[PDB]
Amino acid sequence: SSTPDGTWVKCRHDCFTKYKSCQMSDSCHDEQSCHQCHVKHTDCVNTGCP
Repeated sequence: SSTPDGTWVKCRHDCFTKYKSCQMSDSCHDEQSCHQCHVKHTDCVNTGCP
């Protein structure tokens, strides 16, 4: 029972904004296409903050 980190989460948020930005992109036309944004976030997070 402890917090994960504080800077590592900044990555989650960093890629999150990039993800939200992806959802704001017109690439979010399909659910899968928007899912890719989430998946990119997942990979972004996996790489930026595994």
